[PDB]
Amino acid sequence: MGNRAFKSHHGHFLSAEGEAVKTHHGHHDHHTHFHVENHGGKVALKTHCGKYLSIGDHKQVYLSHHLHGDHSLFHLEHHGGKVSIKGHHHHYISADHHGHVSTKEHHDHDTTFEEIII
Repeated sequence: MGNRAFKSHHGHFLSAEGEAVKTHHGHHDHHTHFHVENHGGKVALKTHCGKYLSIGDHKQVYLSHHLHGDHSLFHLEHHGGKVSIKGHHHHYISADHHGHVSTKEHHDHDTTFEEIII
């Protein structure tokens, strides 16, 4: 149940923007927020009209259309106070100061975020 963004530490949260994914605080404007919603045995990441978190390979990360499965639709779960998102190959999503957003096989904080709502 979410209609805003995911905090990846420090104070920035994955958000969408123009034709690409970015990380912002909260702030101005809008319109490229992000919605969590369930899908059968897992959960989906969906921006407002046609787009679901998607991962390519080689640390390349983007967003695809509607579909069923994992990789695109995801399995994401809470963590005490934080969150963790996971898709294919046993990787979780990552957001690292140094290498922006990608995914990692490990799982501790670097691949664990907050949940921000409205």
